[PDB]
Amino acid sequence: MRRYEVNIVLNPNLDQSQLALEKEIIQRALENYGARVEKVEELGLRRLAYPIAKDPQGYFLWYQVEMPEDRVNDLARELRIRDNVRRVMVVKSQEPFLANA
Amino acid sequence: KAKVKATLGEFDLRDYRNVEVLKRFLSETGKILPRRRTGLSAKEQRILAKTIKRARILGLLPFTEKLVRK
Amino acid sequence: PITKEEKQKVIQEFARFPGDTGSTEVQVALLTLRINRLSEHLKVHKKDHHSHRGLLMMVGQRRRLLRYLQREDPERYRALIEKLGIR
Amino acid sequence: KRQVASGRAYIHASYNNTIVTITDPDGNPITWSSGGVIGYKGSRKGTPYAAQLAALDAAKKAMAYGMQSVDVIVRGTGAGREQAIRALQASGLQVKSIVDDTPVPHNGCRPKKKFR
RNA sequence: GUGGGAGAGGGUGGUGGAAUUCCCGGAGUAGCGGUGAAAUGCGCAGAUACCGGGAGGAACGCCGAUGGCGAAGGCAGCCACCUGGUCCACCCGUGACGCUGAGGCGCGAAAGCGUGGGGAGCAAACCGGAUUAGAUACCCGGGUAGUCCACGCCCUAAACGAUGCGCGCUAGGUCUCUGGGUCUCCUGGGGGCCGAAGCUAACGCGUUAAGCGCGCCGCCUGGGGAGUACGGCCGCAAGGC
Ligand SMILES: [Mg+2]
Ligand SMILES: [Mg+2]
Ligand SMILES: [Mg+2]
Ligand SMILES: [Mg+2]
Ligand SMILES: [Mg+2]
Ligand SMILES: [Mg+2]
Ligand SMILES: [Mg+2]
Ligand SMILES: [Mg+2]
Ligand SMILES: [Mg+2]
Ligand SMILES: [Mg+2]
Ligand SMILES: [Mg+2]
Ligand SMILES: [Mg+2]
Ligand SMILES: [Mg+2]
Ligand SMILES: [Mg+2]
Ligand SMILES: [Mg+2]
Ligand SMILES: [Mg+2]
Ligand SMILES: [Mg+2]
Ligand SMILES: [Mg+2]
Ligand SMILES: [Mg+2]
Ligand SMILES: [Mg+2]
Ligand SMILES: [Mg+2]
Ligand SMILES: [Mg+2]
Ligand SMILES: [Mg+2]
Ligand SMILES: [Mg+2]
Ligand SMILES: [Mg+2]
Ligand SMILES: [Mg+2]
Ligand SMILES: [Mg+2]
Ligand SMILES: [Mg+2]
Ligand SMILES: [Mg+2]
Ligand SMILES: [Mg+2]
Ligand SMILES: [Mg+2]
Ligand SMILES: [Mg+2]
Ligand SMILES: [Mg+2]
Ligand SMILES: [Mg+2]
Ligand SMILES: [Mg+2]
Ligand SMILES: [Mg+2]
Ligand SMILES: [Mg+2]
Repeated sequence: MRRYEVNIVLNPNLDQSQLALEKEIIQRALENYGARVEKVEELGLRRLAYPIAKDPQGYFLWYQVEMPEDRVNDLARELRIRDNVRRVMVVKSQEPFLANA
Repeated sequence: KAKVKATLGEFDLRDYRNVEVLKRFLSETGKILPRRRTGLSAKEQRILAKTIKRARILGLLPFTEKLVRK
Repeated sequence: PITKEEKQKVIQEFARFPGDTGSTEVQVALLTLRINRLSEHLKVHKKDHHSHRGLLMMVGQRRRLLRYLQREDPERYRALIEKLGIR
Repeated sequence: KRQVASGRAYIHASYNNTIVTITDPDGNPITWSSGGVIGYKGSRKGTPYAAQLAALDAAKKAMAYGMQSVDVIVRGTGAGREQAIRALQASGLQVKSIVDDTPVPHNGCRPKKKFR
């Protein structure tokens, strides 16, 4: 298995039942691909520097996961199929390379 | 008038999610800045870049901007 | 990939004595393992020309190590070839 | 008839001519102008003098619509892209921002033989 | 073998913004374009300029370098997967297992060929406008093959460092990319510029030899005729050796 980080930018205008239904669905199809969730971040409402889908803002999720590599591209095709989800970016985890230190 | 990493603390070059710091290395327009302005090393700047381009696709950073005065 | 302990299984299998890492046996076995992987790579991906050159290289090396090993100790050579299914 | 108050001025300046379109805060043009709009016909279209006259034209025409404050956007480069904003500066329209927006591509299209 | 690294090395699938073209819509008039100057062209069926929405292709600004990777050809958005080569440190394992390489086999820019897609910009042929003594060209307005993708052929080049591969030796200096160190500096491994000895017809080369040596392969032996002719082999052909 490898360490990945999933980013999610979805509709900023979502009401509660809605938004935590998208969250429920993401998580559902995370465990569905054999991914184990390590840690989570929600930065939430944030101001994009250019409009994404006609919309000046976006809602921000960050997950750290570990999972089967042979899947991770399917994992992505899946997170993307969802309608309200504007970006999905999955990265490999890397060490913190600094400077000025 | 001197360089960027001059004004900054120990900070992560590989964290694409940090806009507060990363906006600093962009120019007036979104243009990633020259080394001579960022004061980085080769490996440094080369990492900074790819980290920006990521942030950009995530929507956090400008692909481009508009010029004021002129 | 080849994760480190796949590597290990092959080595700590193929050594003349414990601790031997680089003897001809172990070399040819590591070679072989890597070769078979690359062969299975280019069963798809026929258009990967550069990796293929790599394979040529790997290959030619194995044959050289065998060629030696035969010239030295035929008993152990036939041991090897039988154990790996080659030449 | 509009009564448009504050508005947006666009200077598009190529090597061959200048032209100025004037719009409203949400971007819909009101009047426009160019070197050919006024007398000028050939090459002397892309002089600066005409860039002057063009700007001026467009802004007199806008005076007629009830304009005061005007924010400028500018696209292109060619002689009297500047002269345009100078003319249009002392026009009687108070100029609020000036901005250069010239489109540049991140490299899509092969250009024409004269352009590479 | 173990540990650590850099990279546009390759192949596969995703994806992002900028720009162009087009289509729909709002608003707005008389021109836009174009050049030395013009005209053809487009525009009252409403263009150009401006704002919003969609479609589609191709290429990835800044970072970018006098940089990096690759045997060469060549390789630049971001992500993931599959994979090649390589560098340093440790001095642990085998124990001469080495070098070169006629033939063969494989790769091989661009254009070109076949079959099927795709086609925005560009653009051989071509159609026009100019210029000129004429213009069959430069310059302007169009435009088809093609450029793109898949699969299969073609095998050429200023395929250039015009410098075959490997190893050993022979002052340094300066800039640099990337490793390890007791981190001003030292030490490996790439890229450059000056220069010892030396070489060279000269230009120049000079620890990235064109120096001093050894091994092995390719090749040369006036110009024109001529990369022609004849024969053979390859190729659907073009044409190649
Ligand atoms: Mg979606
Ligand atoms: Mg003109
Ligand atoms: Mg690459
Ligand atoms: Mg690649
Ligand atoms: Mg792509
Ligand atoms: Mg577009
Ligand atoms: Mg319309
Ligand atoms: Mg007319
Ligand atoms: Mg008409
Ligand atoms: Mg008409
Ligand atoms: Mg539009
Ligand atoms: Mg179309
Ligand atoms: Mg550049
Ligand atoms: Mg690798
Ligand atoms: Mg030893
Ligand atoms: Mg020993
Ligand atoms: Mg011994
Ligand atoms: Mg060889
Ligand atoms: Mg070829
Ligand atoms: Mg071709
Ligand atoms: Mg074809
Ligand atoms: Mg054209
Ligand atoms: Mg003609
Ligand atoms: Mg033309
Ligand atoms: Mg030659
Ligand atoms: Mg020689
Ligand atoms: Mg190299
Ligand atoms: Mg050096
Ligand atoms: Mg040097
Ligand atoms: Mg020199
Ligand atoms: Mg001398
Ligand atoms: Mg030498
Ligand atoms: Mg003769
Ligand atoms: Mg020939
Ligand atoms: Mg004969
Ligand atoms: Mg013949
Ligand atoms: Mg020929």
